[PDB]
Amino acid sequence: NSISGLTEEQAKEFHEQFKTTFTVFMVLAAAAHFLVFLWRPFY
Amino acid sequence: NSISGLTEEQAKEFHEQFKTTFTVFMVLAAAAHFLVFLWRPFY
Amino acid sequence: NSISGLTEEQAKEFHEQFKTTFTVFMVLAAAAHFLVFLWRPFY
Amino acid sequence: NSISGLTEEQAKEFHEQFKTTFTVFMVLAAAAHFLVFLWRPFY
Amino acid sequence: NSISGLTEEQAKEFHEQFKTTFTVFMVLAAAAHFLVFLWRPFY
Amino acid sequence: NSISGLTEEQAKEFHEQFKTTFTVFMVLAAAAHFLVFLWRPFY
Amino acid sequence: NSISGLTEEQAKEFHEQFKTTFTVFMVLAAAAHFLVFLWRPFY
Amino acid sequence: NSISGLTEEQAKEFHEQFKTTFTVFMVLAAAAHFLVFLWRPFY
Amino acid sequence: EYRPSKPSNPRDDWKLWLVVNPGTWLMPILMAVLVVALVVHAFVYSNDNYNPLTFDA
Amino acid sequence: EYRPSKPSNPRDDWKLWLVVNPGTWLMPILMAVLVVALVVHAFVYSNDNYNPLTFDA
Amino acid sequence: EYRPSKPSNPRDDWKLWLVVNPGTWLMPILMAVLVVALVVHAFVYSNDNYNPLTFDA
Amino acid sequence: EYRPSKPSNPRDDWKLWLVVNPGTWLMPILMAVLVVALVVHAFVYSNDNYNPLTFDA
Amino acid sequence: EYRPSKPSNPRDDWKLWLVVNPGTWLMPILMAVLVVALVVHAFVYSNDNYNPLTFDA
Amino acid sequence: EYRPSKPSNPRDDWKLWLVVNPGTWLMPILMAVLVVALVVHAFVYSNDNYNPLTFDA
Amino acid sequence: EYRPSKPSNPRDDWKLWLVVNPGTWLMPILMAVLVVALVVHAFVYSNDNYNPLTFDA
Amino acid sequence: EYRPSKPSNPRDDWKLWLVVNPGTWLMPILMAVLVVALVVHAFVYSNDNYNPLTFDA
Ligand code: BCL
Ligand code: BCL
Ligand code: BCL
Ligand code: BCL
Ligand code: BCL
Ligand code: BCL
Ligand code: BCL
Ligand code: BCL
Ligand code: BCL
Ligand SMILES: CC(C)=CCC/C(C)=C/CC/C(C)=C/CC/C(C)=C/C=C/C=C(\C)CC/C=C(\C)CC/C=C(\C)CCC=C(C)C
Repeated sequence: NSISGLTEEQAKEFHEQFKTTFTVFMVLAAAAHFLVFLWRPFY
Repeated sequence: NSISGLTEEQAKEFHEQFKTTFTVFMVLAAAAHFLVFLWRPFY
Repeated sequence: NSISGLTEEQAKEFHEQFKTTFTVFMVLAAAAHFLVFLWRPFY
Repeated sequence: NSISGLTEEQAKEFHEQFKTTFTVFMVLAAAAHFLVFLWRPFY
Repeated sequence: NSISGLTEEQAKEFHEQFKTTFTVFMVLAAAAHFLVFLWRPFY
Repeated sequence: NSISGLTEEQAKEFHEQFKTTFTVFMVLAAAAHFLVFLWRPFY
Repeated sequence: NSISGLTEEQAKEFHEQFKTTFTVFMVLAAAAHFLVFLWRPFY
Repeated sequence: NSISGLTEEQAKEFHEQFKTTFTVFMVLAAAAHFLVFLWRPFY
Repeated sequence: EYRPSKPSNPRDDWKLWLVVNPGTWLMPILMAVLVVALVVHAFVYSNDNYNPLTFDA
Repeated sequence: EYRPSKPSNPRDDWKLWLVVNPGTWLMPILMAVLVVALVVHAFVYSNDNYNPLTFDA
Repeated sequence: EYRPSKPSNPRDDWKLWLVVNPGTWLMPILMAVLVVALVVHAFVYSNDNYNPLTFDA
Repeated sequence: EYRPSKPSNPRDDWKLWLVVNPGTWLMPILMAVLVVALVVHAFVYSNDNYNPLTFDA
Repeated sequence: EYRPSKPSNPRDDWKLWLVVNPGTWLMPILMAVLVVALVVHAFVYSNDNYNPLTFDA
Repeated sequence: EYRPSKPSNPRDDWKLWLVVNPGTWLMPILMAVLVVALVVHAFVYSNDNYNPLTFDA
Repeated sequence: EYRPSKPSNPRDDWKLWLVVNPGTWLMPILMAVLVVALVVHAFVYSNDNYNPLTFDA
Repeated sequence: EYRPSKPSNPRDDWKLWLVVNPGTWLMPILMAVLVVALVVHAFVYSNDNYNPLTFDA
């Protein structure tokens, strides 16, 4: 009887994929920031 | 028979996490504001 | 059989809180307007 | 069996309150307008 | 079994009020255009 | 069992009115264009 | 049992009309583009 | 019991078409970037 | 098969409400008219010779 | 067949709520009025002679 | 398996209402057309030579 | 026929929630108030004399 | 487990309507295309050399 | 008849979720906060002195 | 208690459609991609050196 | 009465999905992140120095 309607297993499985995808997005964003600083430094 | 449909326990638990996350967001924002004043003071 | 579906007690309770919150927001706004007039007078 | 689902009495009471609030809004707006014309005349 | 759900009487009654209100709105708009041409002619 | 829920006769009657209204709108638009070209030619 | 709820026949018939319509729109856009190139060449 | 309501087969087969179309879109975008660099180089 | 008759307007204009539920769309209609008036005012007001703001400080 | 009577306004203005559910549309109405007020302020405030922002340097 | 017949337009144009419920989309349609007309007016009006605002002051 | 009684405000202000469901509209109310504050800040901040951005390179 | 077959386009293009209900999305599609046209016109119109507004008062 | 008691905040703040369903409004709340931060950034970033973009070609 | 296994991508990418119904969201996805192309074009088109509008009157 | 325990993050982060249906909000989440990236690009791209568009004449 969760608010979203998801079971515990569904919420955990979705969160596991979401975290994995978020981590890759963050790593790529950090690499992009490093590359853009190399190309045109800021601050 | 709440308007939202949440039980008292659900509302309380959600509020507790909402508060905790809000508090961390606020401390981070205060740190951000302190750092930006150090970098470029305002007023 | 209210339009919104709220009982009288619910409407009154919600209004009490809404008024309380609104009042604090208003006092805060009045204080902010006083402070900004002190910092930078207008008119 | 009204289109909006309201009864006659509900519609009448809502309209009565809407008229009253609209009239006060009107009177305040006319007062703001004179007042802004005193401060900075237009036309 | 109309698409909107309205009976013929409902549609006709609504249209009658709609037309009346639209006519007054248009008369007022024509008035306003005349007044604005007197104040500041265009073309 | 149409996707929109309309019967054939409803779709046909609606189309007939839509085509009529569209045709008037188009004539009026063409008039309006000829007229703006007379007032200020383009191209 | 389809996700959209459409039968195979409905989806095929809709797609056939959509393709025909898209094709005429594309032909008209291609004519508009050669035409605008004749009027004002680009690149 | 799936959150979206899709069956495993429907999801797989939507994904297979989505990947196919995404790949063609990406190849076309890469061709477009190559052509635009030839026309006007960047960086 | 079915051939619909030629509608007579404005005598048949009330039929629009048989298609368009006013309970749902009357307020969106009013708001759209309001948006038009606001856009038209924006374009005319923007022209200094057609707004009442005449005060010079 | 049916011939609606001519409505008398503002006496029949309350009938609008029979058509438009206030529970759904009253807030949208208020928001639209606010959006008008904001747009009007934006056009008047943009004129430097009609805003209170007078602090020098 | 099923092979749909080639549609004839504008003869089969009324079939669009069998797909698209006019009760739900006629008003969006008309609002879209209005948006187009506002946008067109906005680009043409912005040319001072194509608007009626001629008061000089 | 039915004649509604003249409402007394602010005593009857709570009746607004009988019409407007707070579960649906409280959040959009707050978002509206936030939009107003953003718009007011935009107009005041745009004036350089009324924002704290005082650093100069 | 289940391995979907590689689709053949455009022969399987009609399957999109099995996923996407045209009754819901056909008008949004058309409006999106219209918005694209309006944005493209706005960028090309804005070039004085590519619009028909040639009157000089 | 009913006379609601004076609420005590922040002790009763949790009651907001009894009115506002978090499943529906949590994400809109988060988006609104994000919109605010974007607007604030927009007004501060626009000032070059409070801008990290320091490279000059 | 439950401890979900580490997903393997892109092998498990098809599970997204188990979460997000394509029938509701495929068109929103496409429209977002279109918006992105429109904004990107806006920013590159705004540079006169990167648009094909080369006619001089 | 009921006193909720202090949550432990990020161990309890998965509980967000028990509140927020990802079927409904995952795509709005991703669109919001896309909007943020667009806004950030718009502010950084607007600076010629941080812009890859280096073709001149
Ligand atoms: C996001 C939601 C779902 C999911 C749903 C889908 C769906 C649906 C699809 C994919 C697709 C893909 N998925 Mg998956 N995906 C998920 C999570 C993941 C994870 C992860 C660990 O989180 C991984 C590794 C992947 C992996 C992948 C890739 C194999 C693939 C996309 C390739 C691509 O676009 O590259 C990126 C390539 C580019 C961005 C190029 C852009 C072009 C260049 C940059 C233009 C610029 C040119 C200019 C000169 C550059 C300047 C030079 C300097 C560099 C600046 N997915 C989650 C579970 N995924 C697709 C697939 O299989 O496709 C066949 C697909 O359709
Ligand atoms: C918010 C709603 C939910 C929830 C749902 C989720 C979900 C869903 C996810 C997380 C994720 C995370 N959660 Mg959780 N989470 C909640 C509340 C919390 C609380 C808390 C006490 O409230 C905590 C401590 C955490 C903790 C965390 C982290 C472990 C993690 C995110 C790391 C990250 O992004 O760092 C932030 C790192 C950055 C912002 C880097 C930004 C890039 C840099 C700054 C680029 C600039 C470069 C430039 C040079 C900088 C200039 C230099 C100067 C500094 C200016 N969550 C609530 C309960 N949480 C994610 C996770 O587990 O990932 C593995 C994830 O997917
Ligand atoms: C609004 C809807 C609900 C409700 C739901 C919630 C929820 C949900 C939460 C709260 C939270 C809080 N609630 Mg409650 N709350 C309500 C109504 C109330 C009322 C009331 C009488 O109406 C009160 C007193 C409170 C009280 C409080 C606080 C204890 C707390 C927020 C602290 C905070 O952010 O401060 C404001 C502090 C700041 C804004 C700091 C600003 C930092 C500075 C200003 C940045 C600028 C820097 C620069 C140098 C400044 C320039 C210098 C000059 C000053 C210009 N609530 C109603 C009933 N409330 C939160 C909480 O408990 O957190 C633990 C929380 O998560
Ligand atoms: C609108 C929908 C509902 C309703 C629902 C609510 C709800 C919900 C609430 C109220 C609240 C109030 N209601 Mg009620 N209310 C309605 C209709 C009415 C009617 C009426 C006859 O129509 C009346 C008389 C009232 C009366 C009131 C007030 C007692 C109160 C708001 C005070 C306030 O904000 O003042 C306005 C005061 C200001 C705006 C101060 C402005 C400060 C200055 C102007 C800032 C600028 C400073 C600068 C120096 C100024 C320049 C100088 C020159 C002046 C230019 N309501 C209808 C029925 N009402 C609230 C309440 O009870 O709070 C306790 C509340 O929460
Ligand atoms: C529209 C949808 C419904 C309906 C629902 C409602 C509701 C709901 C309400 C009304 C209200 C009213 N209705 Mg009714 N009403 C309808 C159709 C009608 C029709 C009609 C024949 O169509 C009529 C005659 C009326 C009549 C009226 C009025 C008695 C009243 C509004 C007064 C007002 O605002 O004046 C307009 C006055 C102004 C606009 C003042 C303008 C401010 C000035 C101009 C500021 C500028 C200052 C500056 C110096 C000016 C420059 C000088 C030069 C002139 C340029 N209604 C339909 C059926 N009606 C309201 C009411 O009864 O209130 C008591 C109300 O709340
Ligand atoms: C559209 C959806 C429905 C429908 C629903 C409704 C509804 C609902 C209403 C009408 C109304 C009307 N309907 Mg019907 N109607 C439909 C289709 C039709 C068709 C048709 C063959 O398609 C016809 C002939 C009509 C006919 C009419 C009119 C009798 C009437 C509107 C008059 C009007 O506004 O004129 C246009 C007049 C103007 C635009 C004035 C212009 C103002 C001037 C130009 C301002 C500028 C001034 C400046 C000096 C000008 C510059 C000078 C130079 C000229 C440039 N309808 C369809 C079936 N119809 C209304 C009605 O009956 O009212 C009594 C009404 O309320
Ligand atoms: C800006 C530089 C040029 C110019 C160059 C071009 C070019 C190049 C093109 C256009 C196109 C269009 N131009 Mg331009 N155009 C200019 C100035 C204008 C002005 C003006 C104010 O001056 C206007 C109003 C227009 C208007 C328009 C539309 C007629 C059309 C885009 C339609 C659309 O939105 O499709 C998108 C919207 C939709 C698809 C939604 C549905 C619309 C309808 C229902 C589509 C019907 C399709 C169906 C098959 C039609 C069958 C009936 C036919 C009679 C066969 N142009 C100047 C002179 N214009 C395009 C075109 O002709 O496309 C065909 C095009 O490619
Ligand atoms: C996208 C969602 C669905 C789907 C649904 C539909 C629907 C619905 C339709 C199609 C249509 C088509 N689909 Mg399919 N389709 C999908 C996936 C695919 C895949 C794939 C492997 O993924 C393929 C190969 C195709 C293939 C095709 C084509 C046969 C056809 C579109 C022709 C077209 O517009 O060309 C592109 C043509 C152009 C871009 C014209 C360009 C005009 C020029 C560029 C204007 C500028 C001129 C200027 C001078 C140029 C400057 C010079 C330099 C070049 C810059 N589809 C998925 C499964 N598809 C349509 C169809 O069948 O029509 C008959 C149709 O109606
Ligand atoms: C721009 C040129 C002038 C100026 C000239 C005018 C004029 C002239 C008017 C205003 C009006 C108002 N202006 Mg101004 N004003 C200026 C500068 C400002 C500044 C600023 C940043 O400096 C601000 C924040 C404001 C703000 C305001 C609002 C208080 C008000 C519009 C209300 C509204 O949105 O109604 C629309 C929104 C709604 C209807 C939504 C509902 C909001 C609440 C519920 C309304 C309650 C109604 C009910 C009757 C209240 C009963 C309780 C009362 C206590 C009695 N002004 C300068 C100095 N201003 C208007 C006004 O006073 O209206 C009354 C008006 O006519
Ligand atoms: C420079 C520039 C930017 C120019 C833009 C040019 C353009 C594009 C202009 C567009 C012009 C247009 C295109 C304008 C549209 C105007 C319009 C179209 C107005 C409509 C007005 C309608 C009304 C004002 C009617 C309201 C009727 C009501 C409210 C009826 C309520 C009914 C009842 C109460 C009946 C109760 C019934 C029961 C059964 C109980």
